[PDB]
Amino acid sequence: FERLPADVSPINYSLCLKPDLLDFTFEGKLEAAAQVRQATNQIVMNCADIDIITASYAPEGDEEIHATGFNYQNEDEKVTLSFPSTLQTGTGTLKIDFVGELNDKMKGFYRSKYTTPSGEVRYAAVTQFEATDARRAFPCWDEPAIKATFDISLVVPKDRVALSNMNVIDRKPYPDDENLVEVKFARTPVMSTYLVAFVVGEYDFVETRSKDGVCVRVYTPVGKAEQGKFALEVAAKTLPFYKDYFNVPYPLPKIDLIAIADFAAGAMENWGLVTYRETALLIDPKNSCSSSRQWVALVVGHELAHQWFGNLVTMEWWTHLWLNEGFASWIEYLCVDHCFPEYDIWTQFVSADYTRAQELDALDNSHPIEVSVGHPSEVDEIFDAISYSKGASVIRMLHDYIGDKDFKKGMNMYLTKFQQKNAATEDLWESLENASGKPIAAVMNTWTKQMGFPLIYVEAEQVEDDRLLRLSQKKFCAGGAYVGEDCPQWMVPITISTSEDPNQAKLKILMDKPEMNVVLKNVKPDQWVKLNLGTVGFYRTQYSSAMLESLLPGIRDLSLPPVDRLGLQNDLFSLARAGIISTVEVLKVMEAFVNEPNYTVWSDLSCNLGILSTLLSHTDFYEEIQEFVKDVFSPIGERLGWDPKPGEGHLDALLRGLVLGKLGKAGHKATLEEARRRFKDHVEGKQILSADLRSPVYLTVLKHGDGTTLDIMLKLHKQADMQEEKNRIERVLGATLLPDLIQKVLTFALSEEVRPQDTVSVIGGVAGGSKHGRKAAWKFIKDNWEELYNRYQGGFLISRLIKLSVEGFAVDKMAGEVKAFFESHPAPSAERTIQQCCENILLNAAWLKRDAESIHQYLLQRKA
Amino acid sequence: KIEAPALAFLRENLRALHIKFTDIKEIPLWIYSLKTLEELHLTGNLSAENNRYIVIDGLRELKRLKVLRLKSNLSKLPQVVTDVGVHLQKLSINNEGTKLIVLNSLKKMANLTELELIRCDLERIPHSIFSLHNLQEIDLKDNNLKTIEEIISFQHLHRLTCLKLWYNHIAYIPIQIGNLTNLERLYLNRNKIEKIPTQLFYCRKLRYLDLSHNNLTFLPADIGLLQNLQNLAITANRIETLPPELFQCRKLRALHLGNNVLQSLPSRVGELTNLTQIELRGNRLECLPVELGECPLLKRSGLVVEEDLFNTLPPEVKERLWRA
Amino acid sequence: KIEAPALAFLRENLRALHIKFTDIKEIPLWIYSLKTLEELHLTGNLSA
Amino acid sequence: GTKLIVLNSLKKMANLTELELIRCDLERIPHSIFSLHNLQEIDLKDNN
Repeated sequence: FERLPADVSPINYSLCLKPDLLDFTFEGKLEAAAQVRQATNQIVMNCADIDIITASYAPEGDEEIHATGFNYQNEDEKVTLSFPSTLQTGTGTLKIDFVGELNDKMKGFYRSKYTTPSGEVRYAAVTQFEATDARRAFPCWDEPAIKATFDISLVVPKDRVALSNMNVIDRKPYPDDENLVEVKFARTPVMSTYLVAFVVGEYDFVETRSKDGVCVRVYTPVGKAEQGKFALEVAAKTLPFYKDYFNVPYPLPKIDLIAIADFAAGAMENWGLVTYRETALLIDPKNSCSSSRQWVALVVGHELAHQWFGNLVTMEWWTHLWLNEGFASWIEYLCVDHCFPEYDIWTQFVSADYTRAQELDALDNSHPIEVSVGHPSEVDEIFDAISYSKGASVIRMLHDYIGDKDFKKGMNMYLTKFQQKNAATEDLWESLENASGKPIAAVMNTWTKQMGFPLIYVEAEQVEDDRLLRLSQKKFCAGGAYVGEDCPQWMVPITISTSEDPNQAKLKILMDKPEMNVVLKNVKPDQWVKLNLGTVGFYRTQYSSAMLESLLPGIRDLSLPPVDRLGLQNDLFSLARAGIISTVEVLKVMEAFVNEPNYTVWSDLSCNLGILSTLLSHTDFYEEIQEFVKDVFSPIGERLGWDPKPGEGHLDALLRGLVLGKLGKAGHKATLEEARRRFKDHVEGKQILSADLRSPVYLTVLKHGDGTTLDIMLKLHKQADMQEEKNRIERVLGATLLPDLIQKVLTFALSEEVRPQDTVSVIGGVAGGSKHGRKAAWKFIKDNWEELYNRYQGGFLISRLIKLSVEGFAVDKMAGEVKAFFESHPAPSAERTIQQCCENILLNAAWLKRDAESIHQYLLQRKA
Repeated sequence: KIEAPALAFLRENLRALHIKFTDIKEIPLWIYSLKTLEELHLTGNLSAENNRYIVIDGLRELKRLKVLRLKSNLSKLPQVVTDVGVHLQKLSINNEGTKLIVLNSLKKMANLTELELIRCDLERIPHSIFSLHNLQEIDLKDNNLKTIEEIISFQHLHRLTCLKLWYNHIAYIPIQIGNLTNLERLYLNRNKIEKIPTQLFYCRKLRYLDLSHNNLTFLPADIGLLQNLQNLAITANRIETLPPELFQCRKLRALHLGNNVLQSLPSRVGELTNLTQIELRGNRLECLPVELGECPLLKRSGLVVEEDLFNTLPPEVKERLWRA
Repeated sequence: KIEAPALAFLRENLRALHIKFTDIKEIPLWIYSLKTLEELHLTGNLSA
Repeated sequence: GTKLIVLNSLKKMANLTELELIRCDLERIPHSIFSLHNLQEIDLKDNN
């Protein structure tokens, strides 16, 4: 919070760091050449774990003055190296012989567990400095604003492999002992301290030169080179993509992409040795599907994006941290768009983060992305899924509003401006404004100021060939009634798109005002003009009834892009609470999905319709909505059939799984009978089908199954060995409905605690199995609150559990009941989410009281 | 091998245990069933030669324990003791020359209030002790401390009352002691201390001082500046002259002077009304002042002097001391 | 082990009962047959 | 030295007027005791 006095600015580092395995200890020299701008007798070194042996400062050429200061502000992770004499001004060198250790808390310079092919459960030395962690490994100026060059040199056993930021330039012998050698790397360029990384372990060499010439390399343990080959190709394709993209050379002559056994942090951007989780990076050709390859391509390109935004121009302070990830995230998608065009990634991208962006802002705790930071500890709770998703959405907004070439020029100018120098978010806005001319900062300042996304009451005025209307900017509310005490209007650059060309927006306005007018040349009397374009604008366009009817034929067929169709589908479900008609219109858009083949549309449609079905518990008539689901799924179930069909992709496999599961949720008689048939065939072993179909088959058969099938399911789980297969089996067997069966499966969920920390997902499945059974399970976990809390001590797992358990509630009285339950049961880590869910429940109740009864009448029109 | 009813009764009554042994298995198992234990002391090598601590894990259930002793030559501090030290108070650790690695494990202990690393051969301050915020009495005895500047970090602590350095090889005393204020009973005897700066004397809360068995040559007048001293000892030191200003300080219950140099006790000894015991051996003295009898709580046995110097006193004063 | 007239005498006369057991079987079953009992300071390993 | 949970059971004994959890290690005041109004003596000795 206090930052540092910063009396001395580091220049160069010389770190003869020596890890000591089998003792988990650490030695070093820490010879730092720096400049003492402030004439002070005291030196501030932020560092926590290190125990300084000796320190000595020699200014320029004269003799050193040793050290007479060791004030250990342990709580502040600070150390004061006071000296008897003044240090005035000049360039000096501080040599600090010290000691540290490989922590087991997987922080700073820790030791990770890895297993050789034979076993031996040995340990390796690994690094990660996310925030205030570099100082724990070895004392420096742990400040992003502080920038200096480093010369990392390692003292490593010769059998062990060692990698660092730069390329190896020397492999000298170690004079004291010949079982280990001194590896000296090249001098790093100007970079931040938290970006320093060096690892030591046992891996194997897999190199691949790039078109530019840089050897992108991976070091999987046990030489599982094959596992790490697809990512090599992805990197070798996307790095030159960056090079030709912004015409800036890669900083490090060497780039490495090593993976670590149970990294426990997922990934971390570093200067040329970006570390990964083993599961995230390596890919067994026979133990993976194309979606996993898509995910690994996404993650491998994300850190390569971080190599440019980040390393080259680090954020001035953690307040701007949101950018360094957020912007990069969007960049990464664009990269894959240029790498695997067959992988249409924007389609799932809209469903990947944009959905929780939309749903999370609707609720409370929607704090603006840019929150002032003074202490790096605040990073943890200023951080959430919003910080990633909304940041990526707004940066993609900016790219669209600026244009591809103009954004290119702005990024190139910004990189060339403050290369190796800390820059603020305002500096990026200034550079973008210099490139384009239109004021980006005039919108970014408000984007930092307020919190959320607006709404528009569109209109309809087709004067000959001019479809003019009045966009009305106002704040959005989950219920619909926004607070609006301040100025709720925004200046979102909603980029309208002409629907004649699905990808090309012939008409597109950079509208940024609460009120405005339109200028266009209409092509067709029903042009079904698409406001926004593929939900590039992070926003919740509210179309009028005339607009919905005009675009209805566009969504009946495949003329509208699938991204537009899914965005509209998600918008209507959210706008059931705020916009009028709701269910009635909802039904009409359902009609369009008689012809939708897109998988992601079916996935988010199933999410929405399951939300409705669970939400309609209190007013019952599930048979009516399930019948409507059957009406929707008739052509889809026919086209997909039941059995695997020739020409089916992995996306088609997900299609068959979802359609079968939701058809069983509806409870079709013939579908249920066939599912029972295949259940019998599999349990007998006469015909065992794919697990992908099998798990939804379990869900369907137990949707109308007795206890014997439940016992058979438990048995099959017992002989089953594949962990996620058993997890799927448990979560789908949580979907029994009979009250005695639901009580029994609750007690069996107490029995199904076998899965390590997957018990949370099992009990989430059992909670989501029924609707009134969900309330019974809520009472059950009330009776087992202490068991759940002793299984999970304030983790994200328990917050996900409680959110899943209470998401289906729409009664204010028991909303207050569960609120009091949580008040008597403080869970601070999940605390925010707690009230979030509570408010959600209230909204749910309101939404029910808005339309549920009239829904009956709509069904009376459906069957008529 | 206690029987079950006696085991239960002992579980409900025993307070202190002192286990000494040679072989690891020698330690009884049933002692871990004890639940009202607070004082535990271990003597005999706990080293199980890697994969150790399997016996010691019973300390997990000894949640009522308050003070623990490890005289077993541990190369590393156990994880079990750090786990149980949440509620623990005293780590009397004796390594008999074995080098012990702190490995920041003491940071877990917060309720701890007394720490003693005896013969553990740290050679330096652990730098993890400063994390503790409830420590009051710290003892580093026989650990080959050469330079001890890190003691400045003690100014962060606020419950500290006694700093113990019974045996070491400290040469120069850091001036940064002046920042320390709350310490009272510094015992830094038996050290290669050539001189004492006024920086120690900027402190005002000093009750007990042990500047003995060192290479001190002269005493600064600032000892008299201290106004809370009770017991002082400059034994086995090359003290040529005793400054009269030291005698300004009152409440001096005892005052050790042994193996000193030729001196001359000032008559200002009369302003030692609180003196009860004093030694004047090993130093070349010839005429003890009559004002020695002025002391009201001074006993014949209390004043330890050679017989001849005892004789140089006036005979009536000798009688007064004898009858005391 | 106890005899029926003794059970009766305990029934109209016993007020408080102390029990400490090393094992479960040490607890007599007839202790519950008491009715005027008002205090029972049991001790042992009744966790069972 | 072992942990115990009230599990809302304490609210049932309306006649209870004196409660203590000796070495029961609750680390938290139970909410069940609040609804009961007859208590006069309360001890939470050695519960961390």
